Amino acid sequence: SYYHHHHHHDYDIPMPPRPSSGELWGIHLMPPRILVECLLPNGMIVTLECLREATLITIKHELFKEARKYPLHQLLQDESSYIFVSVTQEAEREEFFDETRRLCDLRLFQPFLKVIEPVGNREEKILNREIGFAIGMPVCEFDMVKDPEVQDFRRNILNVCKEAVDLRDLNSPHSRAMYVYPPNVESSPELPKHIYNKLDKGQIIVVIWVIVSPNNDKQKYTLKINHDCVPEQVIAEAIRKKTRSMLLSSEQLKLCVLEYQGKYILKVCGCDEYFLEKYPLSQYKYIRSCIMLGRMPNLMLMAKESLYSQLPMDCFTMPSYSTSTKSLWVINSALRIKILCATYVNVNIRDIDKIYVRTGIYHGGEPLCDNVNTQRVPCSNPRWNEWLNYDIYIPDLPRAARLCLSICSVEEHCPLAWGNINLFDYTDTLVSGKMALNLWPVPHGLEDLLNPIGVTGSNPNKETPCLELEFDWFSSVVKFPDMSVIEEHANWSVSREAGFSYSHAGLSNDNELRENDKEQLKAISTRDPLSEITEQEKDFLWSHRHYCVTIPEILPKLLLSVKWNSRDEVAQMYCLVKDWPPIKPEQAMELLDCNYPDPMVRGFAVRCLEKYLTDDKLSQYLIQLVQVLKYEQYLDNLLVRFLLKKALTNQRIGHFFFWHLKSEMHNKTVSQRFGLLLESYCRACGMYLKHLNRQVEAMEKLINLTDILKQEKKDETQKVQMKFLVEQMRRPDFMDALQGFLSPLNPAHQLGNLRLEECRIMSSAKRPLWLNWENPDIMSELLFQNNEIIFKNGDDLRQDMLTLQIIRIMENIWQNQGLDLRMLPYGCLSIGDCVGLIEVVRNSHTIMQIQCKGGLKGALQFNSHTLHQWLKDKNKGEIYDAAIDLFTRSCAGYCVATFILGIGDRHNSNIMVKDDGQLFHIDFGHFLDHKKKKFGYKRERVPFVLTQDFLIVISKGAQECTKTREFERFQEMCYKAYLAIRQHANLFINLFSMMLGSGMPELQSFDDIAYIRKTLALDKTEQEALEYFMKQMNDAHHGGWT
Amino acid sequence: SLQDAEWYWGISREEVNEKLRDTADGTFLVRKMHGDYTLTLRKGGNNKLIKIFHRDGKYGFSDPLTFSSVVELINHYRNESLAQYNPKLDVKLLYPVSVVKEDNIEAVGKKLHEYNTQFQEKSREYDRLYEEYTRTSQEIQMKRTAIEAFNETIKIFEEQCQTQERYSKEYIEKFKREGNEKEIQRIMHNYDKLKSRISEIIDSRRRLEEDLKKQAAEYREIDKRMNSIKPDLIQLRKTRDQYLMWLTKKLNEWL
Ligand SMILES: Nc1nc2ccccc2[nH]1
Repeated sequence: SYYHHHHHHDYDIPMPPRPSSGELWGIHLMPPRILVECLLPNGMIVTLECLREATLITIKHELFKEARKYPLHQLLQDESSYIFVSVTQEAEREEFFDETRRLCDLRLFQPFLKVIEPVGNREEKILNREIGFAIGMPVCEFDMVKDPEVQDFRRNILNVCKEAVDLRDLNSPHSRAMYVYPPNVESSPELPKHIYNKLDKGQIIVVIWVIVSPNNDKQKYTLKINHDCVPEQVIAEAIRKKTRSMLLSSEQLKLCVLEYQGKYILKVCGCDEYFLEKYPLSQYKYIRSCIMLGRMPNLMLMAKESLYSQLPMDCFTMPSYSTSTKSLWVINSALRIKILCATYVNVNIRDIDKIYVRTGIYHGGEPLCDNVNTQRVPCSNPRWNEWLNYDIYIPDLPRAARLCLSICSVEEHCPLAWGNINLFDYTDTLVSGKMALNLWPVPHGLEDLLNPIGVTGSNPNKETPCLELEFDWFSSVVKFPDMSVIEEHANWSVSREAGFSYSHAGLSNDNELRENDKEQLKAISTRDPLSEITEQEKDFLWSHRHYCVTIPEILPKLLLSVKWNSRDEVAQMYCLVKDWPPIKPEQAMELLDCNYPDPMVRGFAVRCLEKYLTDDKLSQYLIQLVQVLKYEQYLDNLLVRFLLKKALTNQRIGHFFFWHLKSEMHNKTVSQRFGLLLESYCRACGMYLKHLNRQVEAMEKLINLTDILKQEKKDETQKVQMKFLVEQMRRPDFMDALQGFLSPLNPAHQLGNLRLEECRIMSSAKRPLWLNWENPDIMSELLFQNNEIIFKNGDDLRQDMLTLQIIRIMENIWQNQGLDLRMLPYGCLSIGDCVGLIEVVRNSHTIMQIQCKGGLKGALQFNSHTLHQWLKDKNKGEIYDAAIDLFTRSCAGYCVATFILGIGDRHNSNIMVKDDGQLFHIDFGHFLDHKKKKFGYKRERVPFVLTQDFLIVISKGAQECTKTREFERFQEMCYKAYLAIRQHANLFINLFSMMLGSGMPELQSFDDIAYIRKTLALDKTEQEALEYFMKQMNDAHHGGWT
Repeated sequence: SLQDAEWYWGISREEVNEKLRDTADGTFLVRKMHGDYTLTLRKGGNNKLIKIFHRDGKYGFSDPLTFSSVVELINHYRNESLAQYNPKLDVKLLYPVSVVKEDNIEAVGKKLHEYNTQFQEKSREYDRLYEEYTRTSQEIQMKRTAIEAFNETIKIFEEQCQTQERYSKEYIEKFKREGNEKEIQRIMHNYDKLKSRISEIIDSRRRLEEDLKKQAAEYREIDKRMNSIKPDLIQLRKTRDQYLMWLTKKLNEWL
């Protein structure tokens, strides 16, 4: 009766961990007691039994005792005249210099060591290993790369390094201090109204602390200064109060204040942050937090020499690794390319009729009609030996031209593999001859036949479809024209236009332009990058290109109007871009997305950044700027040189730069490029390498540990897993590796000793670690005694990272436009393939937890009021009124952000509330309605649907909360916020556009990003968008919103 | 007919492109305050947007306005190319494009669920295999470096039984008599350990290489099956779009 007795004969009843090993080949965790073969210089193999955790100092010392018992002892030198070498898991022969390193930390392949006298007399220099530990591949693997572009990258990039090192040691030791501890500062000194009204007629009480002897006692000096007064002024008033006396006159005070004043600088108590330059106190981030949170700043007076004591010398050292030809515009032919044979096409002959090779010339958009070859010999040994003929003359091929191709199946059209290839090489040379091109597999999202967004170059994986092919030969290496040459062709074309008849200028192309037109352009300019421009508009924009210089911000639109297959047009565009006014970085960043591959355009973009983009603003957008490196054609380019120099100039950027590159090192589309860049940084960054190597080592330990839990200690009770965890953390190597280091979430936070009693595995099936470290600062207490973060091997963190970054930016837009919606973008950082750190927010609970803990004995239904009851219990008195204000403000922000972003549906276990009443979301899942891919169809969903619980709290306990002033106020926040993000909607489009490079399934093509257009109602007028947003919010809640 | 023109939809920028997605060169359809209607044409995997302006009765792209209707203007260009209007548009409006006839309404709706279930079952099979593919790529290249590391290990050991032959046979002739069978037996013992160890290592490398071919074998089979799932996954997706068009909230039950 249930299933119409239909048998499923097929059906038999008989976290995602990826497979990386460590410690020893094929074994996550070496046995505590292990046998290691020691290969001696006299040819003897003595086998020691060593402890897993034993240093090489110990193993050497024991080896030379036990050697004596074996033959040929008298041929051995003293033990000191020798070093250990072995084969590591990266298949390279590593000499072990740091003999304090333990057997389990050498990444051996097999357990054996060889005794040698040390070669490469510069031991200094063969601490490249440091670099290639940080990177995750040996430096020697680069030295053996044939590719001249690579070897050129490595040689030429050192310019940037050498220059940056010179800026550090300019006014040293101050500039070194300034590099290592750059000032943590907001962009604008102007203080938002709502911040300025919280302080006392523009004044803050501050607390300066000091030490004398024996560093146990410390002394407050509670000042009350103007907010906008600088670190120096604050150091005076501290020292005045400190040194006022009955035994000192006024004159005698002032003279003692001058001698003391500049011997000291200001530290933030509790973390490595300092105030080392003239900004208003308000403009430093710590202060402005303290103002918002309702806290009194705790700074420390620190002796400059005790600071400069802790700095180290960089000692940068240059590494060991230190014409007449035919103009493209002479070549008198159309382009042809010969497709030869594909060797590795894996296809069912029963399933597939036959296959061909699709091709196209591209610039991100196509310079000609797309074309294919015949369907030959279908699936079996496909070979075609055709010249494909492209209707474009060789001289019109633009600098950034690319050939994009794919092998397809047959209207049964369907791609098998794909590849792209730059028609010009890094030396400006048009590509001629034969090429092998190993192809990429078609990704999740892309159903299309070709893939022009996709990475340029061949797949480094050998065993893949290799489609080899042939480019024409013009009895000469063809080169791209000089700028001087392009500038003349432009000046020529301009005058040539002036003489054209008026009759002829009646097709698609006066000195004085109409006022209706002069205002149509400024309207086009304001449109978002995804409101595709029409052929009439393109012709229109092109024709008034010289007026377009008056509206700098139109450039993105103008550039897409140019015909990149007409060197006439391009050459002139080259002369416009030459000296087009700089534009705001938020707008210039569009020009480094995949739509603008031209070198001159991207150079202009970088010139905008070089002027305007503050170190604050750069480190906000650093994620997108690193990703955008994927769309650069060659290794050496201006963007790379910009970013690298900033990284080496400012250690806070340098930190997140390292991790964002290091993060993606597994992804073979960028490994080589990012590895090469990582090498440069690591070579030039200074002492920070030693610090990074410790972060890097700590994370490799957490990876191996969680890898074991997830794979072998499953089907074991929490109790058993937790014992294993604690057991391992007590071993000397883990103690060593996991104690003295800086948090990757924020290197200002030192992580001290582990408190294993507060360390545990969370309940999740991914087996996250909850870890706890003692804050080893002198004033731990004044900030936080413990510092706890979550390490999660399993989930891909970068979607969340992006969401949180977006939220961070929404807040900043809101706040700095004076309207206080309090978001909590907790810290998230991917450091690997599905490995990461999440910042713990203390004193916060999921709604669900709040509902348990206040749920009666008899489970007849959870009470809507318990959230509100729980909140009252935490906030009594006048405190209450502002706890509801916080909840109302935070709930409104997260409602608007969430709706715009289109995040995973909210519910009781991914919504969280803090004791003080602040609400925030976690675990966002898929961010642009990616589960609409199944159906979607224009869902335009509300993911945060305020149930009663939320409404009750908003309207302080009232019944029928829908109809209060509390809730009218709320709605007007939501409407004011929605509109504010809508006016910065260009930015958010561009941020998502810049993330197409990353392999995030949620972001595969520009129509993934198109969701944000619907949700912000960009095609509509703002009045309609207000009404749209209301409608959306009404239907989701069923009443309330008109 | 102005509104009941097959190709006139009347839709936002987004759902045009999703209807234009994965069609051939020449395909079209027709679509605020900027002008009036928009001819969105597809050319070689890219959408060209052409504005239609309506003023004193006439409809058109720019100056040659002598077409008395929206439906007028398209019939001309379905026959003819757009190059004469704007030079570089040498492509006609060839495919003016816009399933059981189950006039039942509810039974079309049930089929939408059957296909969408199949599609969703299919999308997981594809996703499973894509991850098996990418694991298998990783497991292979670790197998390769292991082989290298093995080979480099062996070189160090082959070198070792060489390194001893220099000094061990310097000791035979430099004495011989003193500890003849005594010292040489215990030097012979080391040597026979050392070579059998090389023999174990070589056998270990071998044993990985046979696993690497079986891996590389499975890798092909995964790719093979991905490539056979892919075209089905399109046509299943494409039928689901057409059923869902022919219908058009309530739906979300069927999806
Ligand atoms: N400012 C900033 N940018 C970040 C990017 C990733 C993780 C933490 C971060 N903090």
